[PDB]
Amino acid sequence: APAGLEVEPFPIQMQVILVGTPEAFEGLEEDPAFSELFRIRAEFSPTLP
Amino acid sequence: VSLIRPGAVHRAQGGYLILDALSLKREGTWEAFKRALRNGQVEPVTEPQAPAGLEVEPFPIQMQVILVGTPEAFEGLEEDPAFSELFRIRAEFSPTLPASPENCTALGGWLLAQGFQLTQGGLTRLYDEARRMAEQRDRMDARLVEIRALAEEAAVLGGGLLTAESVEQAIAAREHRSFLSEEEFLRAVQEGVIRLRTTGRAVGEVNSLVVVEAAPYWGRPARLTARAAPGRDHLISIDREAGLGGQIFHKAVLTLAGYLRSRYIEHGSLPVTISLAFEQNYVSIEGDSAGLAELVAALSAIGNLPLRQDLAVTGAVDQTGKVLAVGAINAKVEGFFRVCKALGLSGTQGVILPEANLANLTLRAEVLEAVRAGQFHIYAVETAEQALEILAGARMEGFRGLQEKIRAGLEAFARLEEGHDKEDRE
Amino acid sequence: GGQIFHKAVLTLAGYLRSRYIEHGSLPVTISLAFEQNYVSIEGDSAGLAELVAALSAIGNLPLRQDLAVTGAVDQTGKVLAVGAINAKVEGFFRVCKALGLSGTQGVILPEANLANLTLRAEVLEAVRAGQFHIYAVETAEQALEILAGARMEGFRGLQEKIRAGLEAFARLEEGHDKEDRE
Amino acid sequence: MRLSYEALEWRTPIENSTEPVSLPPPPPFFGQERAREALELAIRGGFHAYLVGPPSLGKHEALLAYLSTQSVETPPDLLYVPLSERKVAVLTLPSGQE
Amino acid sequence: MRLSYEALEWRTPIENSTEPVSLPPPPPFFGQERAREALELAIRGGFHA
Ligand SMILES: *[B]([O])([O])[C]([C][C]([C])[C])[N]C(=O)[C]([C]C1=[C][C]=[C][C]=[C]1)[N]C(=O)C1=[C]N=[C][C]=N1
Ligand SMILES: *[B]([O])([O])[C]([C][C]([C])[C])[N]C(=O)[C]([C]C1=[C][C]=[C][C]=[C]1)[N]C(=O)C1=[C]N=[C][C]=N1
Repeated sequence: APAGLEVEPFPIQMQVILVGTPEAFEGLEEDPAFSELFRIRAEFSPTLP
Repeated sequence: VSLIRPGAVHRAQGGYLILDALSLKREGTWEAFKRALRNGQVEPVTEPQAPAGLEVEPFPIQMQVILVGTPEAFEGLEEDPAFSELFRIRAEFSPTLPASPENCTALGGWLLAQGFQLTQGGLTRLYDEARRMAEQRDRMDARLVEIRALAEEAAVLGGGLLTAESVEQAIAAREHRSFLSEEEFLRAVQEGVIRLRTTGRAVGEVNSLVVVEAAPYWGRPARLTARAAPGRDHLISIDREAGLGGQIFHKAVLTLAGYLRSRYIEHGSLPVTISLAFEQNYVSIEGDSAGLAELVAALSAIGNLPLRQDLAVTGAVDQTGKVLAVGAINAKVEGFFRVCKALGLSGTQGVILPEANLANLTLRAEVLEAVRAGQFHIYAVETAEQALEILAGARMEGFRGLQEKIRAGLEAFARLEEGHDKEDRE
Repeated sequence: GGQIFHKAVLTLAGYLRSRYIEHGSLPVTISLAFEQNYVSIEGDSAGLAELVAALSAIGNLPLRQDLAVTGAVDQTGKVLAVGAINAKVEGFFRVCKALGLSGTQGVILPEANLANLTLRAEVLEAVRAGQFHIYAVETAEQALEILAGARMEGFRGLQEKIRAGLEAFARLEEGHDKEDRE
Repeated sequence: MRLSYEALEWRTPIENSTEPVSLPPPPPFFGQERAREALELAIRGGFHAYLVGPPSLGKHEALLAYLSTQSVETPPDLLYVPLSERKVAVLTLPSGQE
Repeated sequence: MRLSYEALEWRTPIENSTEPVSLPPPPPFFGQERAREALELAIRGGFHA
């Protein structure tokens, strides 16, 4: 790109909801910023009664 | 000259430039940054396709850069002598602040500054939770954003007011949101898949306490079995021989092996071989927190001493027979209480923990209520002698003593090897 | 053999060491091999099978080959739960049916796995007809009693024969020593 | 020996769970007087400092607030001057002269 | 001891293999009340889950 628009930082109003397997997150839980950004852990039980 | 865009360094002139150690050692701009610092070489970067580039004359740097990062973020950057010569001032944040009423008042003022609404009870509960995070009764956790996140959770659970009940609700919800693993473990224990005994007395079996990894650490008992057989001294760690035990686990095993070797001397080398295994382990073991449990289990196996299965035993031990402090004692005690409650509290189940961890015992409300009601006990010891006295329900010194029984068991094992040698020679 | 397989082997070795004490160290050496294996082994599912096979070898106990044995064991001699019990039972039933059901073939599985026994229709029909059995045990003592078809305790029991076999092995070793010294 | 409940009760007693507290904002780096002193020395001496602490502790927010509390002489208006069609240098001038 | 067939029969008995069932749709995250509660908390509080 010969030039680029200087986009001003924008406040985030969305609520991101990550989805993944426990293995897909244990490789992402090692980042403290992940644990500080994503506080709510919604675990699906593998087996229902 | 009209197409150069100022960077962070250019607008940091006369002031301060805050940077993160991760964003430097990760994006590879650390070398360029330290050359811009030492030599004043700030070069507006250009794409390689550029047909030409302005020759930017080196600029003396007037800003004061203040790197921010974790100790791990800087130990990977301290190896450069240019860093140690450029950044002389080290501003270390203590992980834990002292637990003082002034500190609690400061925390409350900080929370009120954020926009929260604290009641006195809510502030008290938040301060107690901060003390619990630090795992110290006299220190409170300094991670203010963790407390702020808990405050936000309690605020949305209490409508906007941080009541003590609201904070307790937030704590319980946070515990329950990560309770699936412990719930499954409890179900497995109830079904008999993971056989644990929270009642009765079994020889050589001890409910060791184990803390799992992953999101908030849950303690859970792990049955430990020690079996004593005649043979030349070989205290076998089955979890280490199989390769599951870590370095510190092997260190603990060797430490208690040396204690056993040097404690019983009225024969030659230790005339028994002891096999130590975590039943239903199937996972790598790391750390030295089951040293006391291993030692008491081995002693019971040697002396044929039935150990009260209702008491879980934690704590490291040195090779002179003294219980050593361990980490995450709250998780261990609460996990054993959880398992005991799931099986139904017998009114005598308890946890044997090092005397040195009393300052770390910040137990939850339910565990404390159980202790007050007498439905759950917490024993504190400093030597393994006391721990085995509690488990076996007897005294080492004195006739029909635990020490006498262990000596008799070692004597019997030695005489059995002796009879085998007698048959070999005759 | 993997890490957990070695853990199981060591566990049952310790159980054998501590179970039989009327000599010095265990006077026998036991060789355990999966025949036609040729593949890496992982897991602790055959601890009970290994233990009963070792006990039979020690005591010269003929084990009923019609019964397949699964289940882990701890070093106090108690059968522990195992995974994929349905697959194990159905596979043994498949092999028995391929060779023709004898009316006595069965599977010895941990008592702790009863909540996991969700067998297929054909296996359940075979059990109902008596053409296939499912034994549940919690200690290896029961599994050996079932396999050898005798009662552990008692006169002419399995325990007496295992003790006699260990005594014979120690007798032969000390006879070798007697020759060495004279 | 068995620990009594009082020997185990660690929670600070609650006077009342009502009457919203009114407390003044604490000073930046409260309870972190070591880091505050180090950073004060860095600001006074014009050195380069680095903030070390366990992750998620508020180092960035506390440091930004404290630096906002600080004050300094008005920074000169720096700018780029073309020494030639090829050569440019950063020229610093007193504020307003730009 | 040998397990009887009744002690091994796990299948739920069938009332009839006909008469197509008519059942109302279950609530989302049925049997996953933990995840439902966590996600409700995230929606109410505007967090990232
Ligand atoms: B311990 O707390 O020292 C314990 C020792 C072991 C011999 C029973 N280990 C653990 O709890 C560790 C985590 C740990 C936390 C704090 C300090 C040191 C170690 N975890 C495990 O051993 C484990 C085992 N199985 C599954 C999960 N975690
Ligand atoms: B087991 O069920 O613990 C068993 C142990 C082995 C000594 C008979 N392991 C296995 O059967 C494993 C798969 C497995 C499933 C569930 C839990 C643990 C392990 N497979 C093998 O050992 C194997 C060997 N040869 C070929 C194929 N698979």
